[PDB]
Amino acid sequence: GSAFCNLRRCELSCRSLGLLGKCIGEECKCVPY
Repeated sequence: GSAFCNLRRCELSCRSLGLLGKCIGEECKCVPY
């Protein structure tokens, strides 16, 4: 698996929010760091 999504790019979908972003596999979460 682990195709198309970079966790580094999910981070920056989610950090704009005061969170972390965590896209392990291909499924992005944002998380209260």
